Parts: sequence; structure tokens; C-alpha cells
Amino acid sequence: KVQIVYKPVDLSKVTSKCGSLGNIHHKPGGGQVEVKSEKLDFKDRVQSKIGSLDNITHVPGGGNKKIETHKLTF
Amino acid sequence: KVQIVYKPVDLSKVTSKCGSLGNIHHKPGGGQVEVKSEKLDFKDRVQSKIGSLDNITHVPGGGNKKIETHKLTF
Amino acid sequence: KVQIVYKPVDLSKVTSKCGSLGNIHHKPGGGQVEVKSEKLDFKDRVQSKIGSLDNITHVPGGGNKKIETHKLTF
Amino acid sequence: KVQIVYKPVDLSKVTSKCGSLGNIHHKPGGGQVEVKSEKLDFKDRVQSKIGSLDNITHVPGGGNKKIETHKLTF
Amino acid sequence: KVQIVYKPVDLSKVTSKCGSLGNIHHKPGGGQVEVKSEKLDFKDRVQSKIGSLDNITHVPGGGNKKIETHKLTF
Amino acid sequence: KVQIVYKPVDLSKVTSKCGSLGNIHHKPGGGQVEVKSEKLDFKDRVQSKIGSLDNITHVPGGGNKKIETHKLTF
Amino acid sequence: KVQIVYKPVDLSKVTSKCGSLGNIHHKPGGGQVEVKSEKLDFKDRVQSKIGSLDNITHVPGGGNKKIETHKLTF
Amino acid sequence: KVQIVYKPVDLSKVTSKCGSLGNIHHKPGGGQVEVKSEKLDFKDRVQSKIGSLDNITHVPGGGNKKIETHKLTF
Amino acid sequence: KVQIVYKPVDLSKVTSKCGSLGNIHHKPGGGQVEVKSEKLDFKDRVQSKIGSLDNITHVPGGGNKKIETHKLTF
Amino acid sequence: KVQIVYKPVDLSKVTSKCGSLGNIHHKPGGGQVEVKSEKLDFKDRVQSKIGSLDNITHVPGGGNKKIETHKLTF
Repeated sequence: KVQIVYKPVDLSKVTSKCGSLGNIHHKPGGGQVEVKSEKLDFKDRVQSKIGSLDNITHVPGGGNKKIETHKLTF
Repeated sequence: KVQIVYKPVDLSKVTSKCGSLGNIHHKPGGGQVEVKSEKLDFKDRVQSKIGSLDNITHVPGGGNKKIETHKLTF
Repeated sequence: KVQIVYKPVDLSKVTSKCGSLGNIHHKPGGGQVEVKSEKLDFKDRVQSKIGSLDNITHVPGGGNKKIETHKLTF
Repeated sequence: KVQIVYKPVDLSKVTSKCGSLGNIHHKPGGGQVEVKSEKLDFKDRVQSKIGSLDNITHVPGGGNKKIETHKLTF
Repeated sequence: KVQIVYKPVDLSKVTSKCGSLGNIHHKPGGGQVEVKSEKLDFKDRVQSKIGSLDNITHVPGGGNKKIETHKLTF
Repeated sequence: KVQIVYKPVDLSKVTSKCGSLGNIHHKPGGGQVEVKSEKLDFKDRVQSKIGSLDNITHVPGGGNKKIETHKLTF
Repeated sequence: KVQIVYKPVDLSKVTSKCGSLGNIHHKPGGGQVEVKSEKLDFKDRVQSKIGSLDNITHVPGGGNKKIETHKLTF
Repeated sequence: KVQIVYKPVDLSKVTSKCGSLGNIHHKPGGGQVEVKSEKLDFKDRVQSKIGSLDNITHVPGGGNKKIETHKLTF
Repeated sequence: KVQIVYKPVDLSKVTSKCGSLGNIHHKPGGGQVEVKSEKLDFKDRVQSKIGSLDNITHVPGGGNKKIETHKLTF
Repeated sequence: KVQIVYKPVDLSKVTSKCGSLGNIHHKPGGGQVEVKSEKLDFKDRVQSKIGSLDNITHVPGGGNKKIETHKLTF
């Protein structure tokens, strides 16, 4: 006889307050990416990024995160 | 006899407040991406990004996230 | 006879307050990335980033995180 | 007969307050990355970053973290 | 007969207050990274960073951390 | 050339919570009021209360009040 | 050239919590008020209360108050 | 050339918590008030209270108050 | 050229906590007030209270108060 | 050229905690007040209280007070 009770309780908070957010300047000089290759052989669950240039501005009013995993294996 | 009870309880909060958000300038210089190759062989669940240039501005009023996974395997 | 009770309790807080956030300048000089290769053989759960240049500005009003994992194996 | 009770209790806080945050200047000179190779053989859960240049500005209003792991193995 | 009770209690705080944070200048001269190789053979849970140049400015309003691990093995 | 920008931001709150409010007894003994004169001569925006015996019970579930005035004169 | 920018930010709160409020007894003995004169001559914005016996019970669940005035004169 | 920037930030709070409030007894003995004159001559913004016997019970769950004034004169 | 920047930051608090507030007894003996004159001549912003017997019980769960004034004169 | 920067920062607090507040007895013997004159002549911003017998009980759960004044004159 096996009895398993799984009842975690979560009443947590992840929060923020901000009066004013601003005057943000993202102005990098432009750059160069040069990639030289001959043969590309990609097999079986392969993930790739080749030859990439990017500029990202991310300014959320709050970007709080809560990540939660629950796993029960019997 | 096996008895499994799975009843997690979640009353959490992920929140934010922002008075004012703004005056955000994304003005990078333009760049260059150059990719040279000959043979591209991509097989079996392969994901790729080749030769890419991008500019992303992301300014949510709040971009809070809650990610939750529940898995029970018997 | 096996009896397992799993009932962790979480009433925690991850929080922040900020009056004013701003006057942030991201203005790096542009750079160069040059990659030379011949043969790329990527197999079986391989992840890669080759030849990459990037500029990221990340200014959340608060970016608090709560990461939680619960695992029960029987 | 085996009886296991797992009931940890967490009422903790991770918090911060900041009056004013700002006047942050990220202005590095541009640099160069040059990578020369011939054969790239990547197999079985391999993760790589080759030939990379980056500039990151990260200025959260608070970026407090709480990381928690709960594992019960029977 | 085995009876195990696991009930740790945590009411701790990790906190900070800061009146004013600012006037931070990150302005390194640009540098150079040059890597020369021929054969790259990476197998079985291998993680690598080759040929890398980076500039990171990290200025949180508070970046307090609480890391906690709970493990019970029977 | 005159430019006036009036853009105040208000995300405030005035609030209350009360579990239970009650068993309030207003039972003053009766009294007497006597006012005597020969002539009343009232002119030009006169406000008056003469000879009064009022009994008032005021028990709101909350009587939170917010008064806000915005005036711009040019 | 005159430029006026008026942009105050208010994320404040006035609040209260009360578990239980009660068993309040207002039971003053009755009294007497006597006011005598021959003539009342009131002119130009006169406000008056003459000869009064008031009994007031005021028991709000919270009577939190916020008064805010913003005035810009040019 | 005149530039005026008025941008105060307020993230303050006025608060209270009370478990239980009560068993308040207002039971003054009744008294007497006698006021006598022959003539009242009131002019130009006169405010007055003459001959009074008031009994006031004021028991808020919280009577927290916040008064704020912002004035800009040019 | 005149530049005025007014940007004060307020993250303050005025607060109180009280477990229990009560068993307050206001039971003064009744008294007497007698005021006599022949003429009252009040002019130009006169404020007065003549002949009074007031009984006041004031028992807030908290009567925390915050008064703030901001004045900019140019 | 005149540049004035007014940016004070306030992260202060005025607070109190009280376990229990009570058993307060206000029971003065009744008394008498007699005021006599023939004429009252009050002019131009006169504030007065004549002939009074007040009984006041004031028992807040906390009556913490914060008064703040900011004045900039140019």
C-alpha cells in the first residue's frame, strides 16, 4: 500500500514599483560580421545561429518573472 | 493499492506599477552581415538562422511572466 | 506500507521599489567579427552561435525573478 | 512501514529600494574578434559560442532573485 | 518502522536600500581577440566559448540574491 | 514663444479593509436648546444655523476620501 | 523663449486595516444650551452657528484621507 | 531662454494596522452653557460659534491622512 | 539662459501597527460655562468660539499624518 | 547662465509599533468657567476662544507625523 500526497502551497509575490523610467539611448556604432565557410552539415536536433548582428533595446515597465516546475514521477 | 493525490495550490502574484515610461531612443548605426558558404546540408529536427541582421525595440508597459509546469508520470 | 506527504509552503516576496530610473546611454563603438572555417559538422543535440555581434540594452522598471523547482521521485 | 513528511516553510523576503538610479554611460571603444579554424566537429550535447563580440547594458530598477530547489527521492 | 520529518523554517530577509545610484562610466578602450586553430573536436556534454570579446555594464537598483536547495534522499 | 506642458501622473490609492464593524450605540440623554432674540437681519451671502439639537450617527464601511485639485492659469 | 514642464509622479498610498471595530458607546447625559440677545445683524459672507447641542457618533471602517493640490500660475 | 522642469516623484505611504479597536465609552455628565448679549454685529468674512455644547465620538479604523501641495509660480 | 530642475524623490513612510486598542473611558463630570457681554462687533476675517463646553473622544486605529509642501517661485 | 538642480532624496520613515494600548480613564471632576465683559470689538484676522471648558480624549494607535516643506525661490 502506497499513499502519496503532493500539495505544495504558494502564496508568493514577485513585484515592483517604479515612479519614472526613461531617457534611454541605444546608439551603438554600426559593426560588421563576416563569416566564411564551405560545408555545413547539421544533423539530429541541432540548433544554430551563424553570421549574426543585432541590436536589442528592452525596457519593460517591470519585467518580473516567476518560473515554477512541479514534477512527480512514480 | 496505490493512491496519489496531486493538489498543489498557487495564489501568487507577479505584478508591476510604473508611473511613466518613455523617451527611449534606439538609433544604432547600420551594420553589415556577410556570409559565404557552399553546401548546406540540414537534416532531422535542425533549426537555423544564417546571415541575419536585426533591430528590436521592446517596451511593454509591464511584461511580467509566469511560467508553470506540472507533470505527473505513473 | 509507504506514506509520503509533500507539502512545502511558500509565502515569500521578491520585490523592489525605485523612484526614478533613467539617463542611460549605450553607445559603444562599432566593432568587427570575422570568422573563417571550412567544415562544420554538428550532430546530436548540438547548440551553437558562430560569428556574432550584438548590442543589448536591458532596463526593466524592476526585473525580479523567482525560480522554483519541485521534484518528487518514487 | 515508512512515513515521510516534507513540509519546509518559507516566509522570506528578498527586497530593495532605490531613490534614484541613472546617469549611466556605456561607451566602450569598438573592438575586433578574429577566429580562424578549419574543421568543426561538434557531437552529443555540445554547446558553443565561437567568434563573438558583445556589449550589454543591464540596469534594472531592482533585479533581486530567489532561486529555490526542492527534491525528494524515494 | 521509519519516520522522517523534514520541516525547516525560513523567515529570513535579504534586503537593501540605496538613496542614489549613478554617474557610472564604462568606457574601456577597444581591444582585439585573435584565435587561430585547425581542428575542433567537441564531444559529450562539452561547453565552450572561443574567441570572445565583451563589455558588460550591470547596475541594478539592488540585486540581492537568495539561493536555496533542499534535498531529501531515501 | 511659451510652451507649457502639464502632465502629472497619479497611480495612488486611498483604501481600507475592516473585518467587522458594529455594536455601536448612540444613546445620548435628551436635552434642551433655547434661543431668543427680537430681530434677525441677514444680508448678502449669510449662512447660519440657529437653535439646534441634532443627533447624528455616521458609520460607513469605509469613508475614505480623496480630494484633488488641478489649476493652470495663464 | 519659456518652457515649463510640470510632470510630478505620485504612486503613493494612504491605507488602513482593522480586524474588528466596535462596542462603541456614546451616551452623554443630556444638557442644556441657552443663548439670548435682542438683535442679530449679519452681513457679507458671515458664517455662524448659534445655540447648539449636537451629539455625533462617527465610526468609519477607515476614514483615510488624501488631499492634493496642484497649481501652476504663469 | 528659461527652462523649468518640475518632476517630483512620490512613492510614499501613510498606513496603519490595528488588530482590534473597541470598548470605547463616551459618557460625560450633562452640563450647561449660557451665553448672553444684546446685539451681534458681524461683517465681512466672520466665522463664529456661539453658545455650544457638543459631544463627539470619533473612532475610525484608521484616519491616516496625507496632505500634499504643489505650487509653481512664474 | 536659466535652467531649473526640480525633481525631489520621496520613498518615505509614516506607519503604525497596534495589536489592540481599547477600554477607553471618557466620563468627565458635567460642568458649566457662562459668558456674558452686551455687544459683539466682529469685522474682517474674524474667527471665534464663544461660550463652549465640548466633549470629544478621538480614538483612531492610527492617525498617522503626512504633510508635504512643494513650492517653486520664479 | 544659471543652472539650478534641486533633487533631494528621502527614503526615511516615521513609525511605531504597540502591542496593546488601553484602560485609559478620563474622568475629571466637572468645573466652571465664567467670563464677563461688556463689549467685544474684533477686527482684521483675529482668532479667539473665549469662555471654554473642553474635555478631550485622544488615543490614536499611532499618531506618527511627518511634515516636510520644500521651497525654491528664484
